[PDB]
Formats: sequence, structure tokens, C-alpha cells
Amino acid sequence: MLELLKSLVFAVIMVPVVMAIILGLIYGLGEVFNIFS
Amino acid sequence: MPNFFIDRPIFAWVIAIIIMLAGGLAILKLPVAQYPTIAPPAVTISASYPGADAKTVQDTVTQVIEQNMNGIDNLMYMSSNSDSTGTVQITLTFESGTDADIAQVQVQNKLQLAMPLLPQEVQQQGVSVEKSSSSFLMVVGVINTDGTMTQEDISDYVAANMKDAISRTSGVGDVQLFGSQYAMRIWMNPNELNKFQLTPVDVITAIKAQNAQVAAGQLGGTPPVKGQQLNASIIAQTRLTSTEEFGKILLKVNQDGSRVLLRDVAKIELGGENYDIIAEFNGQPASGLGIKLATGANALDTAAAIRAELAKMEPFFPSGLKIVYPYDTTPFVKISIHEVVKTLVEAIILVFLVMYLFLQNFRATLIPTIAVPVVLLGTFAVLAAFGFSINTLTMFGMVLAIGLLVDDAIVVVENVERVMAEEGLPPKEATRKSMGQIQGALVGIAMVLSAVFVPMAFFGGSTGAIYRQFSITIVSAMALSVLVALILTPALCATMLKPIAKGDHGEGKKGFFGWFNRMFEKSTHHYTDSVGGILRSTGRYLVLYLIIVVGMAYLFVRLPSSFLPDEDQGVFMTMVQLPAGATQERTQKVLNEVTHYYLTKEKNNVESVFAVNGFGFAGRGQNTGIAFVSLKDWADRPGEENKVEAITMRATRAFSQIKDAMVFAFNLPAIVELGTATGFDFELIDQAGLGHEKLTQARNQLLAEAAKHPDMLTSVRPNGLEDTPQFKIDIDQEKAQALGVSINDINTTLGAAWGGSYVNDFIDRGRVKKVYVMSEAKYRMLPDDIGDWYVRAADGQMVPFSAFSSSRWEYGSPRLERYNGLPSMEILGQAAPGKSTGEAMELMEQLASKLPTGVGYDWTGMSYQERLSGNQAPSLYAISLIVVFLCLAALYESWSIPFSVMLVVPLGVIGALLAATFRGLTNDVYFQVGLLTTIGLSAKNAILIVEFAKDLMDKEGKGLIEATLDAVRMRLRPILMTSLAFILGVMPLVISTGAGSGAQNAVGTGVMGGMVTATVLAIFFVPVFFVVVRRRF
Amino acid sequence: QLLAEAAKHPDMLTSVRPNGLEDTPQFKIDIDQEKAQALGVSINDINTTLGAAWGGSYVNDFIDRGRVKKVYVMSEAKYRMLPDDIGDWYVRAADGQMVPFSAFSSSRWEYGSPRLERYNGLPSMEILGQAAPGKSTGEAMELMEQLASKLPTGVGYDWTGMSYQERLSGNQAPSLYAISLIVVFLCLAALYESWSIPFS
Amino acid sequence: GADAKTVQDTVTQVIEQNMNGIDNLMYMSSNSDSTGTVQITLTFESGTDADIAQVQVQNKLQLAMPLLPQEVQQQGVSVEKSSSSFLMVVGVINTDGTMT
Amino acid sequence: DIAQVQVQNKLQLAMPLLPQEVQQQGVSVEKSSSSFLMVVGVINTDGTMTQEDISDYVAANMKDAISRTSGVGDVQLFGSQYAMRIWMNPNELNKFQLTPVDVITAIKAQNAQVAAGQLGGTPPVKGQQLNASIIAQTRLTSTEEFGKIL
Amino acid sequence: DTAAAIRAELAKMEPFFPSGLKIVYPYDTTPFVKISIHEVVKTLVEAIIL
Amino acid sequence: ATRAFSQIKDAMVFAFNLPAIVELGTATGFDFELIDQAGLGHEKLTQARN
Amino acid sequence: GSDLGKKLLEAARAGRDDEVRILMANGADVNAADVVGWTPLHLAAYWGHLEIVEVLLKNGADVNAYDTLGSTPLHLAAHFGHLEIVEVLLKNGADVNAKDDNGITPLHLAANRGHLEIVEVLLKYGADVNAQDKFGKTAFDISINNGNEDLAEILQ
Repeated sequence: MLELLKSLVFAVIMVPVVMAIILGLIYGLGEVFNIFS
Repeated sequence: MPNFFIDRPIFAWVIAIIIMLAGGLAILKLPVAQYPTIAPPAVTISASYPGADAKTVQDTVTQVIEQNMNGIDNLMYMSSNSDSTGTVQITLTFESGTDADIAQVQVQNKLQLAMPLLPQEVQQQGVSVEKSSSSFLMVVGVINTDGTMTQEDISDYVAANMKDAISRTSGVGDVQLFGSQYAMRIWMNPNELNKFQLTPVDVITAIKAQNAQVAAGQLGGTPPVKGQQLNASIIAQTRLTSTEEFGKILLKVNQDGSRVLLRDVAKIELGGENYDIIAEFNGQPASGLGIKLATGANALDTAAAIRAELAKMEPFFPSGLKIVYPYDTTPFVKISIHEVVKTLVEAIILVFLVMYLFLQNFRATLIPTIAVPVVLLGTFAVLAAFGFSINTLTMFGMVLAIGLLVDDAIVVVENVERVMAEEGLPPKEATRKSMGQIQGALVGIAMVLSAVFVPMAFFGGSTGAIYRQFSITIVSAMALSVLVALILTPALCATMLKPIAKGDHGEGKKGFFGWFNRMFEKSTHHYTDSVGGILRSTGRYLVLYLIIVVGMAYLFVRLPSSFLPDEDQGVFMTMVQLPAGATQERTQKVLNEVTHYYLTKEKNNVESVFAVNGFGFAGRGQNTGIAFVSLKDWADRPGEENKVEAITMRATRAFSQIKDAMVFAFNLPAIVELGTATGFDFELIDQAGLGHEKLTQARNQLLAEAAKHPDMLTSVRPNGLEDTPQFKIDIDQEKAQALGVSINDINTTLGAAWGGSYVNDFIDRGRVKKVYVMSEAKYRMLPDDIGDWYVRAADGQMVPFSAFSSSRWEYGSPRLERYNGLPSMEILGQAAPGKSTGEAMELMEQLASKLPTGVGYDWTGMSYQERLSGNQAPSLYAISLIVVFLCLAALYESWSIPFSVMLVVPLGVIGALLAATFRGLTNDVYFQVGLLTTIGLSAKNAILIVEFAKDLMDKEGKGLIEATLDAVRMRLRPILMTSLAFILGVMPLVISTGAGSGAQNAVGTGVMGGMVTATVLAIFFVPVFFVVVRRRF
Repeated sequence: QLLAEAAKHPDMLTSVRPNGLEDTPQFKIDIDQEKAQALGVSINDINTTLGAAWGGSYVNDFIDRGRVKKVYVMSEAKYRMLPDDIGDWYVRAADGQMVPFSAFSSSRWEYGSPRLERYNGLPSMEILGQAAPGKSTGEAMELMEQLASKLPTGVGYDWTGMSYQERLSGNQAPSLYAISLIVVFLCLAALYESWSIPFS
Repeated sequence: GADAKTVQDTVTQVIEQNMNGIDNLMYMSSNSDSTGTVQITLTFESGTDADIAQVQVQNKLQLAMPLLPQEVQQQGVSVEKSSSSFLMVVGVINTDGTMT
Repeated sequence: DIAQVQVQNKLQLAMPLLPQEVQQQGVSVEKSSSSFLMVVGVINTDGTMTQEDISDYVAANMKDAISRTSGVGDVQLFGSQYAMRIWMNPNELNKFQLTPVDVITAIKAQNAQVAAGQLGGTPPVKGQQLNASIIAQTRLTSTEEFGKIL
Repeated sequence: DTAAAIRAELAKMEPFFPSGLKIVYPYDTTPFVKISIHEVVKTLVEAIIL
Repeated sequence: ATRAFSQIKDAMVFAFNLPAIVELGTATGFDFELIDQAGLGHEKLTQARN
Repeated sequence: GSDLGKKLLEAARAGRDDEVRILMANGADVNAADVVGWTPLHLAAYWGHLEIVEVLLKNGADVNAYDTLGSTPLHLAAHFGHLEIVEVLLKNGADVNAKDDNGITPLHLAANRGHLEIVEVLLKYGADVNAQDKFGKTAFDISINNGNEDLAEILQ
């Protein structure tokens, strides 16, 4: 009854962070392939 | 189908309920175990010839059996060991899939027909047939705090008051006892025998004649006289129970009227059958019960029942006698399974959160949370059907199937919401349209993932027995997922969702979620523009594709292989070996040093030390021993330095600087059946009757020529014992006849005195027990004692052994071994870093081709499989690729479009090869399965992108570039949703230190990296491949 | 005690009886090895004589009408009946002396079980019974479960044969109706797309 | 030539311990007589392959003959499927008194 | 596979009732057809060895590995394995007041493995440094050792 | 399959046979089976062509 | 072979080709077993056979 | 006792010339004995290591060493048929008539196993043919019983 709250905390923390990380990777690859043209 | 359940949602809810109830009943009726039956079925014939050496035993017992081991079906091989303790072990190994009962029976039957050729001593001791391919579920120990009860007394108490209960427990399949119950030991004295002109033969005969049974009949029995009114069963002399009774036995009566009794000449006691093995628990004498689990059992409830019975019986024990649990791997299993269950639930919570984050609808999140558990429970029911269990491999297949389940749900819900938003349609018609789009895609996905996973079930041996679990688990999960996406999720999206119209829901709402919609729209537009700029010149990116293929091939070649990763099961094993000619004293000194070390310099981590003397796996002799080191719980020892690998290295460092010995510490292998990662097992055989000497010469020569190739081989060594000194007693028959001595009496005296003789049975309080006559330690300990033993001639005079028996020293093998009926020597070795098993295994053949004549070779263990069934992965994966291409051609109705998908296999693969390379892993089973999972996910995303593009091009004529851009725009959202959910549900498996950390990390790394790379690359290269294929054809 | 309690219930239990045999008298014959050795006689010859003379001794086979049958050496009936008939049986010593058993043999009586029963590794006693006419077998089993509850400690009870299976038939039933009802309810809601038609 | 108390400790109880741990065992009884005759009856669950049961018993039994008197082994120990009740009872009679 | 088991479970009761001359030779319970799958002949191209010497090789080196192959069932040998064959002469036996029983006893006594025990065995004394298996009497390996039998 | 196993086994001692021994197969029923199957397969192919 | 072997004396030498199913014999053949059920002996049974 | 002597025993037993040189250059004992009384000479002869015998002899290895039961490197060299070992041992003072606790000499050993090339050397180096064992037998009786008439002629 306390480990699940820890997991939910971990999730609410990382979900947006992991999302921003993936989106930044996508933005970088997009800028790269735009430079390639 | 979906248009049949949207109008009929109660039907779908009913099917879901039925599946849920099935899975619920299954999880109750499912056996739980650490690993399934992986190792091939084997059977061990164990025999014993007390007082014999290796050659006597190999001649009178082993060869005889092996010659009558004919006519047994499905036999892969057999290997025999014959030790100087009289012990024999003939291990037969059958083809996988064989029934371990019918084979045991064929063996027991051939042996039961062969027995009359063995000497009476073996028929009298007992030749047993057991199943070998099992392991101790548990090992219970019993000790006394006070030094009153010794090893044998504890063993007797165990055999009497504890074994029968542990056997009547539920799940307990086999119960072996370490130590032997009481036995009447008769230690004789040669001086006091010659005093009365006696011999051990007289003792033997008297004991045989004065302890036996007698049938004496009845009174008034049939046929009776006419008039009998009474019948009674007669009871004549029966067996003896006490020790005094054995003391009151008459051996002789002198001319002076005196009486000769045992208690005067032979010290009688109540000891054990064998002292060869001595067990200690933290220095305290102990006894043990090894417990192998039964078929279809629950290890957890079984261990609980055992602890409950032993607790019930504790209060009825003597004073100071108590119980302990050295080897209990049940907690490791409990934790490893609880962790996977927690991971499965976290993978649902994360799906909920992700959906609420992108789709602000709660009614949308509710759907996957209902669809995924249904599929997991249906998978449990499917397993229960096919006869599978809840094990490590199955649950790790489930935690990899969750990603496919999540995708199968999220694609549907996302597309339905997308339609409802764009076209302002309501839920029912929006679902109709989305399913019209996605039906064939889901079906082709199902077929593709089947083609990707099924080919693994059809490997050979233990490798295939492992892969079958993952394969069937994931295929069942995916099939139920597809059925669910076609049956239930549409009805749920129709009856639960709410209506929205003409709005991307990103400009009318404020807060974190409005801002997130804004940012996601910006990023989607940027990705669209980038892809649009890409599609104007493609070769610039096909070249990068080729570069990535080359890089991943390089990483694949430079990645080391493996079978399974070692773990921290809460226990490990120390092996003690001594030089040729050691004893119990020195081995126990070394073991006590080991214990003092562990209990002092590892007190912070180690709890107990169970030392068994005279029991090594390389040899069951007297100069060897082991220590089962038990650790505290993973909670009371955090940190790598306090784990089993660091403990092992430190112990080896502290034990290599030791004297006159060889001590090693090692970790309990994953599956007790030792399947190494890159090692082999090479048997060097005598095909010409050369002998032990020439065969040893060839072994030494081969090891020498192998030490000269360290670039491919290393740690090459024999897995046997080297010759030791042996005492030869040459008898002369001329003198034995002159003095009137019977060679039979000579050898009977020698044996019964120095090795031991089992005479007859007696009855203790209840149970029945043996009677062993023997010399006394101080009279059978050196050659100077030989002349202290006398025999009786025919004329009556007594004669000393020294009159007719010369003596010498020689060298002889303590442990002989054979492979398939012919002498052999076992050799071990590893492939040197950077090289594989095939290269070393071929080099050893090249070497053995240069050995003396008559010497040959063969392969055993993993080397057998690896050679017979170790080159069929390419064929089955070619089958897989072909079936996938054909299914994709059917789905897209084209022979070229499928390539657009089958070119994303590398994109994810490399992401798994990088991570596993960085974190320092190998190419093990879990990695091999995460690879296929990531490949399936990538192919899923690509298939939907391609089908969306093609549907737009065909039914709307949008064009190539426009349709492709629209497809990727519509497909971003669900791709990221699935990737994020899966990455999060897996990350704990990567950041893990404790139970199951090895398998957790191996499963999680290669899929985290895989999805990370397949998400941010496939979205770019798939449009490229599609436009390429469509412009070419 | 249980049978006595049951004999007070002729309206439920009848024909109650154990499936066993009561303890019986047994005749022990103690052979004194010392005196047989003093008289040159062997323990083995004595055992063989006693066995052959009182219980029979399978010697070997023979051929009757082409079939293989046995050969039994035994004593005449009038010499095996009473414990006072023994002593008429003699033996040859090392010298040949006719030695009678009465010199080295003693006798006594005891009580012992001619048949011992165990059930699941525990000592046990089987009891067969019928249900009284008009009654059933469940009522009798209930009554017997009651009676066996007043018995001393350490004395448990169990059922075998038609009484084991019968027990299952009484415990399966609830789990068989309930499920058979649910599967119906569901099966209806599916066919008639409603949770209410089932409930009616 | 054995008193039931003997046989119940040197043959019966020496086998019964081995038979615990079989796949689908339901119960088992055992009877030791004064003639030495021993009968140990193992009843399994319904649906079991009686042949595989006989087999598993033959397997769990050879673990015990190492511990049984040679007069038991030399007389034979049979492991055979069983039924408590007779199907038929054939009788044979002489009508002319020319036999007993 | 079950018929064999029932048959042998029934024959394990009869085996004791058989003479020892039949047990020693070994009773076989095979499960096979009554027709030869195949024959495998072995010959000398150099005329060096003869029937006995080829049969011995076949038996000692080839019959045991093939009779363990799966599917075989039964193997018949078209020859005979070696054995120390001892041809008695009655006149030379009467010349020395001997009979075949004397020969048999002498062979059973002077050609025998014996369990002679260990030198330094357990339970040992406090302070023992040596352990060594004892060798007392081994089987014979040639005609020379059989001739020396007294 | 049994004859294949037997030939494979005999192919492991042929290297170790003393100078002079030679294997021969004077009675084998198995080749006839394989050949009678190959001939029917040839028939099937011929019929497809026809 | 059978014709050239009937000209051999003191012997019955017969060559034959094994049937399709060696476990099945001549087409339309019959195997018959005379049995003694009264304790007659081998002599009276030989007389009956003859 | 230093472990150097034990490693020397092991290396001689296993046939390691370089290691034996390495150890003796460090001053390792050669009179060292195993728990049964076998010095590196016994082990090197028993197993047939001529190089090791020469090495150990050059550095003062007692050729007349006797174990706990009267066995010498010559006894083993004769029993196991190591002609070169026999010759080498005698060149350096091997007592060809060494007598054990049973009265058995290298003559009886070489005769029990039919070694003529060795009996020749034993004799011509001064081996008493009439040497009786404990029971009263010699090489002549040991050759008559074993049926080696050739040896009996070599010993007349």
C-alpha cells in the first residue's frame, strides 16, 4: 500500500521528463535531416 | 466483427467476463516454480560395494550393468563413475520430450534382470534407480546446541520422526536423507580374537545364525483333526533388538567350561552405516533432509507446508535440538515473481497516466486498463490449458507482451478519438470508421508476430525448451490482444467515450495540458516539415540506412554469447579439494578455516555455513568437501560490494593464498544443470583396449597441446581425479595351502576387518536396521597392523597375515569413468575471449585427430546439443521472413510494399545492441527475445503508417507525398504513447539491484534502447522506404 | 466405544461391524541355543524340523500329468494339534543322539493381532455399516461423524470408498449450481443483449 | 512365518513411506497379516492412466527392496492393478460323486 | 512399452524359481519384430584373423553400442564372444587324484575381485595422515595367469 | 531412421578397426523402400509434365 | 534354386523371397495348432499329429 | 617441510623438467619423501622419466632410498620395464641386490613380468641369482611357474 504510491510518484515524475527527452531527440534529428536537405 | 459488437456490447462484456473467470481459476490452479523442466530427462543408477576400490567396482558392477543396458528407447548417452568408496553412478540421458517414468522403468527392469550377475554384497546393499534432472527444492538441517547428540543420533531421529512427515506433506516429491540411521556396529579386536583362537568369520556366522527368522507353523492348522476347537499361530525365535542381546551371543565354549560371548571380544555400539561423510553447521554437528519438489506443485505453498509441519513437531524434540534452513531458494522465487507482478501493474498505471496526459478523456483511459488485464488472465488460462506453469520465463514473456497489448489498445482508442475530433462524428460511427481502417492491419500484425515468435519454439534441446515458454506465452498474449481489439475495445469505445467535434483540443483549454497540446502540435508540425524536406532526396538517407546496417552487424559480431545470467539466489558454494592421500582431519581443518573466515570477515552478509565433508562433485571421496554458504536477505545487505560476485572474488583471493590445498568459491548457476556460456565438455575415449595408462598419456598430451593455443582455449583441465597411492597385498597360495589356510577365510577376514561387512538385519524400536562388523580404528590404520590380524587353519593353529602376504605400494585411479561403455577421461574448457564455442570445439577435434591410435573422442552436455541442434536458427528465421513477406503482400496486395516494413528491423535492433554493449551485457535468451519484441513493435508502427498512406492514396487519390505526410502526422501520437508507456514500464527492470537483477536488466535494457531507437528513427525512414518503393515500382 | 454408541441407534445405523479380526492367542516357542550347542544339535536343523513339522516346507517341484506342481513335507494332523504334541519331535545330534525338543525348548501363550490395518501411513480400524431402513446414508454418516467427535484425543476419523466420493458429491454441488447459473445468465445477456431479461 | 507386528514395521511401513509423493494419489490402505501376507492398496484420482500409476509405483518401490529381507524378495513383490469386488464366480461340480 | 513392463513385473516373480544357471546367463525380455531389419557382416581382407577373432571384435566393440541404438530392440550375433575356455583331460585328472569340482573351486578362488577395504578409513583415529585403497586379488587377464593356478 | 543411426554408429569405429577388418551389408531391406518412394515421386513429376 | 536343391540328399533346402509384410505369410495359408488338454504326453500328441 | 620439496615431487611425478630445474636452482630437497615414502626418484622411475632421474642424480639424489616397505627406484624401474632407468641407476651406485621387508629383489620383479633385457643387466651387474624371497622362491622358480622357459635358460 506504500510501494504502489512510490511507483506512481516515479511515474508522475518521469512521464513528462521522458516525454520531453524523446521530443528533444526528435527535434534534434529533425534539425539534422533538415540540414542534410 | 467490430460492427457486430458495437451494436452488441453485452456480448463483448460477456466474453471478457468469461476470459477473466477462466484466468482467475487458472491462477489458482497453476503450479509455481522457478524454472520449468529444461534439462533433458536423466536417470542415475547408484550402487555400492563396501570395501572395494575403483577397479574392483568397475569390473564386478559397472561393466556388467552397462552390458545389459540394451533395448532402451530414446537414449542420447550414458556415463559411468566408479569411486574407491565402492560407489557407482551410471547416469543415462535420454532425448528431450521423453517420459521420465517409462525410461526409469526400462532401466530398473534391465537392471533387475542383470542383478544375478552382481556379487551378493551389491544385491544385499541395494542398486537404486533415481531421476537425476532435479534439484533440491529445499534442504532442512537439524542440529543440537549441546554436544550430546552427534551426527548419527540426529540422523536417526530425523529418519524416524521427521522423514515420514515431510514425505506426507503436500507437493513433496522426493526426500533424501544426509546421514544414515542407527546401525549395530561391532568393532572387533584381533588380539582378543587370537587369545580365544577366534576369527571374524566365527563372529559373522554366529550373528547370522542367532538373529534370523523362523516359520514355525500353527496349532490345529489345516488339515485339522475332527474335533479341533482351537487354532493358534506359532511364534519362534525372531530378530533381536537390544545391544545386550547381541552381547549374550555365544561364539565358542572352551574345554574349561568357560563361555565365549561377543561383549568380551567385540565392542558393540549403535553407530552409523557410513562415516565417509561428515556434516557440520557453523561448527555444530548436523543432519539434513534434501527435498525435491513433485510434478505440478507450488514451491511456495510446499515450503510453507514444510515449515508448518516442522514447527508443529519442534516442541516434541529433545532438549537443545533445533531446526535450520541452509538451502532455501523459495524466497528468491517469491521476490522475483512479486517484482514481475508489480511491473505488470505499473505497466497499467503508466498506460492510464499516458492516456490521460495526451487524451484528456478519463473514459478513454478506462479502456486499456480493462483490456490489458483481460488479455493477461486469458493468457494465464491458455497456459493452464497447454500444461504450463507460472515461472521466471513465462512471466518475463508476459512483461514483454504487455507492450504489444498496450499498442493493440492504444492505436484503437487514439484513432477513434482522432476521428471524433476531426470529423465531429459521434462515438459509434467513429468507431465503425476506425475499425474499417484498422481491421486488416491488426490481423496482418497478428500473423506477422506469429511468424516472428513461433519459429523459436522449434529449436532443439534445452535452448528450445527455454524459448518455447517465451514463444507460446507471447503468441497467446498477442492473439488474445487481437481478438480483444476486434471484439471488446470497439464496443467499449462506443459505449464509454464522449463526443467532441472539430477541435484538436489544444487552444480552448488552459494549464499543463493545454500547453502540452500546444507543444505537441508544434513538434508534430516540425516533424512533418522535416519529413517533407526528406522526401525530396532519399539516397542521402538510404546511405545512412546502409551505414546503420553495417554498424549493427559489427556490434552483433562483437557481442559475446551466453546462455543465461548468473544471479544472487541468497546462497553460493565453496569447493575444497586436497592433494592425493588426504584424510578427514585435514579436510575438516580446511573447512573449519573456511567457516571461521566467512563467520568473521563476512558476518555482515553471511548467516550460516553448511559444510559437507567427503562430498565433492569432481569426486565423492575423502579428500574433498563443500560449504553451502547462506546469506542474509537482500534487505540486510545493500550494495555490489555486499553481493555474491564480490563475496566470491574476495573469498577466492583469501583462499588462493592457502597451503597444501585448493579452495574455490563460486555462485550457484542459474539452472543447477550447468549450462555454461562458452565452455564445453570433451570426452576422450579408448576404442582399442589400451588401458588407463595410455589413455592418461593421451589426456596429458592433449592438455599440453591445448595450452599452446591460449588464443582460442583457456582453463582447459580434466574433470576427474589423478591417480593416488594404493596398498597391494600379494598373497601366495603355496604357503596358504601348506599351513592349511582357506583363501576364502583369508579374504573374508581382510575385508570384514578393514573395509566392513554387512551381515544381517535387526529390529530397533520399530524400524529395521543393519548390522555391520568391522575392525577398530587403531587396528586398521597402517601396514604395521596387517601382521596383527590372524586366521585359523584346518589343523587348528593360528597363522599371521605376514606368513603368506607380501606387500607393496602402487598407483591407481580412485575414480574411474566411462562414456557409452568404453573407458574415458572427461575434459573441460572455455573459449578464449573474442572466440566462440564452435572455433574451440573444432580446434579440439583437430587436436584429437593427432592422438595415438585407438583413442577417440566425443562431446557431452551443452556440447552435444550445440553440435547436433546448434545450427538451425538461420533456417527458422528465414522461414519467418518469408512468411512475414507473404502476409504483408496479402495485407497490402503487393509484392514490393512489404519491404517498406521489413527494412525497419535494423533500426530497433541497433538500439538494443548499443545499450547491451554500453551496460556490458551479452547475447542471452532474454536479449534474443527483447530483440524480437522490439522488432514486432517497429513492424506494427510501420504497417499502420503504410496502410494509412495506401488507403489515402487509393480511396482518395491524395498523392504519394501528401498521403505519406498525413499518415505520419496521424500516427505520431500513438507511436509515442506506446513507446513511452513501454519504456516506463520497463525502466525499473534496468535500474535494479537485488533479486532477479540479471534477468531484469537483460530484459529491460535491450528493449528500452530498442524502442528508443525504433521510435525516433522509423518515423523518418519508413516514409522514405515507402516513397522509394512506390517510385521504383 | 464407537460400536457401543452406535448400537444405541437402531433407527439410523444397522449392521455396523468392523472389517477386521480381533486379537487372538499366539503360541511362542523359545529355543535355547546354549543347550542345543551342548547337545551337538544345530539351530538351523531345529528350525527346519519345526517348520516342516508344523507349517509345511516347500522342498521342490515334480511333474503330474505333464504339469509342474510342488512337493510339501509336513506332519500328520494328530501330531500338530496341541502344544503337548510337541516334544514327540526329535533331532539328530553331531553324534546322532535322538534329542527331544523338550530339552532345549520352552513355550508360552501371548495375545497378538492377526491383521493390522493402516490408512495413509497411520494405524487404523475399518468399520462397515448400513443405513437404517427409511433413512439414508448421509444421515448415518452425519451421526457417525458426531459419535467419532466424543472419542478420546488423538483418535481421528476418515471416509473411504463410496463414503469418500459421496462426500465430494455434497461439496461439489454448490459450486456446480452457482456456476451452472452464471453461465446461463451470461449466455442469455449475450443472446438478448440485456442484463435485465436474464434477471427476469 | 511372521507376526503382523513384525511385518507392519519391516515390510509395510518400509514401503508406505516411499509411496508418499505420487502424481495423483487420493488415498491408500495397507493390511499386514499373520501369514506375512502384505497388501498395500493405492487409490488414485479419477481419470488417471492406471498404467502410468502402476509405473510410478514400480518406480517408487525399487527404492525399498534395498531395505527388505531377502525372504521377501525371493518370494516376489507384485505391483498390479486391483479391484475389490468379483465380476464373476464360476463353479465346478461333479454330479456322479466320483470326486471330492 | 507397457506390455514389456507388465511381462517383466510378472517374470520377476518366476526368476527366483529358476535355477542359477539360467539367471547367471541372463534372462532377456525383448520387444521386437520377428524379422531381420538388416545384417551387418565383418570380414578380413588380409586373411589374418578368423571367425572367432572377428566375432570377438564385433561383440566386444560393436554389439554393445548398436544394441543401445534406438529402434533396434534385439541383436543376434553370428559368432561368439571370447571366453577363457578350459578343456579338461580326464586321464591327467585321474593321474593327480582330481576332478572338475577341484578345478572349479580353484578357479572361483584364485580368480576373484575381493573387497579388501581401505588403509586409513573412517571412522579413523585422531591424527591420521595417510589414506590408501587396498588391493588384494584381481581377476586374471591371460592364459599364463590361469595356468599358474594351484 | 534406425538403419541411419546404425550406419552412423558404425561410422565411428571404422576409423578404429584394426588393419584388415571390413564392413559389409549382405542383407538390407531399407534401400528398396527409399527407391520405391523415389520412383513414385518420379511418376508424380512425369504426370505433372504430361 | 529350389529345383537345383531338391537334388541334394539328406536335407530340405528351400529358398524363398520374403513377402511384403514379413509378419504376414503365404496368401491363403493356414497355421494350425494341435494341443493336449488331458495330460496325454508328447508321444500320443505325435501320434495324433501324424 | 618446505612446499618446494612437495612441488618438486609433484613436478617429477607429472614429468616437468624445466620446473624441476627451476626448483633445484632454488635449492630444493631431493631426499624428500611422500607420506608413503616415495622420493622424486621413485616417482620419476615408476612413471618413466629418464631426464628427471638424471637431473635429480646430478644433484645428490639418494639412489639407495627405501620407502616404508623396502621399495627403491630400482625395484620400480625393474618391475615396469624401464631399461634406461635401470642402467642409469646402476651407473651411479644402485644396490642391485637391495632387499625389501619381504626378501623380494629386482630379480624377482623383472622375472614376474618377463623382462629379459633387464635380467641381463641385473645379472651382469652382480645380482645374486640364488637370492631367496621370504617364502623360499627365487627367479628360477618365478620363471618356471610363470612358464618363461627362455628366462629359466637365461638363469640356467
